[PDB]
Amino acid sequence: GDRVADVIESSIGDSVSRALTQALPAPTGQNTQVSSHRLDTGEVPALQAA
Amino acid sequence: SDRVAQLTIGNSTITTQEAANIIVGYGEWPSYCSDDDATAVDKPTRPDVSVNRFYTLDTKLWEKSSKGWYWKFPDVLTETGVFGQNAQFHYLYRSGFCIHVQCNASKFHQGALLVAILPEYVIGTVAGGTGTEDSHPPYKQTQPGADGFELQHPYVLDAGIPISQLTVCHHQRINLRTNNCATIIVPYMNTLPFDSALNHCNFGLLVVPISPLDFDQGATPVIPITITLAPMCSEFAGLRQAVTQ
Repeated sequence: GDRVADVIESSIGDSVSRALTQALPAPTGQNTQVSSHRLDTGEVPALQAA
Repeated sequence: SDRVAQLTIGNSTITTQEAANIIVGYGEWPSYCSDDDATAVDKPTRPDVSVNRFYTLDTKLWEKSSKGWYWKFPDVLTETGVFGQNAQFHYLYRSGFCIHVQCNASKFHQGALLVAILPEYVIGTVAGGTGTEDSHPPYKQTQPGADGFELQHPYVLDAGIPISQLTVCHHQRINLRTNNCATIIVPYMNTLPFDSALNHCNFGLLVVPISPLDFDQGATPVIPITITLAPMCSEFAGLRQAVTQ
């Protein structure tokens, strides 16, 4: 049995794979939604960090 | 109740006292492009009154020795008004039409004109006459504009197809002893929801005398035919510089 705290609070033997993503159904191409004009600050979706 | 009509669209108005009726083409009125039929994602501009209005092209003379004339749509409005600027400034185009043809004569005049709408009126040629040359029509015959073009062999419509079966498309008659106007309402007809107005013409408009004009010496010998047409439910998409052809 495990007594010391570094062994009880250990992530050794975690066999479960931790995935960030999940596969969702995409039977069709994504639909386009209606958009209007945007004239604000802060929200700038064209600028990226590649 | 049926011989009188007023057609109002935009800043324009036509009266007629000697009409037959209005032909609504293939039982479909013009409409706008649905989101299911659409594929392009840009927002189209829908200018209601500046392009959907009656435009008057020119005036052909019905003589004794006439053979017929054709006009190609939308080529007739690609240099005219606000329609022919939105169509040049954009890449895509969708519209119906209301065509309205005018020919006035007296009660002592006789004659008949077949006024018909032929979709995808592809223009063939005499092939050298012998059929050996694979000749082709020039640009000033397939897209002749508002001036229209005079049929060489109207029996085959310059396409090898008989005039006699042309009532299977839209049509009216202008029988001078019955009517002087011919009104056809055409929807957008294409395999695609939009298309180019400068490259592709959706349909043609034939005006052919089946029965020849006759009058006795003393009557007005100048019997003009005037084409007057209105876009309907117009739509333009894909904006860039203005190109004419």
